[PDB]
Amino acid sequence: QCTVQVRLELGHRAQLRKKPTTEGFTHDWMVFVRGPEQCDIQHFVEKVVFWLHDSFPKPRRVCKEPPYKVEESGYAGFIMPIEVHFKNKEEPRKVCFTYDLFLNLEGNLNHLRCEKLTFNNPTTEFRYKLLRAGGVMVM
Amino acid sequence: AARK
Repeated sequence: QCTVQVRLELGHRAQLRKKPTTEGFTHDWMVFVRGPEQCDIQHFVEKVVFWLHDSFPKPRRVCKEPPYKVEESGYAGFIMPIEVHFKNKEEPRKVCFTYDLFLNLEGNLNHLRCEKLTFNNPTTEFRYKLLRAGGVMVM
Repeated sequence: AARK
């Protein structure tokens, strides 16, 4: 028996444009999923799916390799499902987050959300992937 | 803050 814990960071930044875009978009924002502190999550992460509001074109954005991030311009905040799929050949194959992509009016915004995943009795190949990315076997 |  064996249990592994590994950390992901979800974040975004948002800046109020000095000049809005032609469509009237007031902000530049960027959303990402990364490993903390030098850790590389590509070892166990197969792809990240960012589901953008359907006002955006091709709202289902996919990154299959780092950096796992979406850069965009818009005018309001919105709820953004985020799927992180794993390099696993058994369940669980993905985790889903509900991310609040919010913009403020005062100008500069940075947000960071620290998530912790636990995998119970992973295969030994997947376990190696987890640890190479900064994971932790536990009680 | 604006929302959609």
